[PDB]
Amino acid sequence: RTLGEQWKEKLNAMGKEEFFSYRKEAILEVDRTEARRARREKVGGHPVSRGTAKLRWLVERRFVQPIGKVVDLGCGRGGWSYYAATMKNVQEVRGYTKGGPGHEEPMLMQSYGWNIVTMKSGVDVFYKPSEISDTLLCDIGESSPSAEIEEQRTLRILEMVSDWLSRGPKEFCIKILCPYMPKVIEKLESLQRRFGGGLVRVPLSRNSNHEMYWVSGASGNIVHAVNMTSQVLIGRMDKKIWKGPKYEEDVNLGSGTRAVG
Ligand SMILES: Nc1ncnc2c1ncn2[C@@H]1O[C@H](CSCC[C@H](N)C(=O)O)[C@@H](O)[C@H]1O
Ligand SMILES: [Cl-]
Ligand SMILES: [Cl-]
Ligand SMILES: [Cl-]
Repeated sequence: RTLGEQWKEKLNAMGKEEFFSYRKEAILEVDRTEARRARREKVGGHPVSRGTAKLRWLVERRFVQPIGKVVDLGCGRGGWSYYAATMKNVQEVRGYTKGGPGHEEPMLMQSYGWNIVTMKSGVDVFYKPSEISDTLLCDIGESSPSAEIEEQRTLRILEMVSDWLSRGPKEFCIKILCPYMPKVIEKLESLQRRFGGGLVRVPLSRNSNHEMYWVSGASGNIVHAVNMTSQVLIGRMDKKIWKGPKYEEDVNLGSGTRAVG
């Protein structure tokens, strides 16, 4: 089996306290306390989720550069959608998410560029015909203790996103739930040859998942990138002393309506 599969099994065998220490070991973490305390209480620029910080991390390093019409698949509360709205060359943001019981509904915010954001709930993207976009974002992937179940879920997401990518967005950022399973690596290699990009591990991701982002501004060997992530994750297991996370300031999303080019 792959190193990721080994990681997965060891993760599944962990105790409660061990698991909770491990998931944040040596990760980058946003101080969400201030943002999430404003949940029960929209112009303060506080992001709706920790997802915003992940997208900033990628954009800040030019792994993706949102432009024109942005489509955000599985937008949830809208962390990525509202971040995209603050990008210089973005003109429109369209978010889709399933919502309903047990799932996130879009949160209407008045952060900067809110006037160009529309998010629609009650949309299962596996039945949604594709549309033209300039930037395609997708953050879909339900975790499972089974790598085989995650593999199938990941292949289904990849089949679905291929339709959107064939519409010509040059900028994209797609969550790969289970990048380490053989069938997923195979599909990624064909899609990389077809659409470009590469896989990046965002250090804000918890050690409890192996998610990697397929992004347009990356390049290089997928197998190697996945393997190095597996080894780093396994390397953080069973430490003698837990050092904990490293903290960074949350994203500032500003306020009010925006002009677009
Ligand atoms: N088949 C499907 N169709 C539409 N949305 C789905 C879906 N399966 C899962 N989702 C949604 O996809 C979301 C992924 S989490 C999205 C986080 C977002 N990037 C942010 O920054 O806030 C979840 O809210 C989940 O409800
Ligand atoms: Cl899924
Ligand atoms: Cl702000
Ligand atoms: Cl403006």
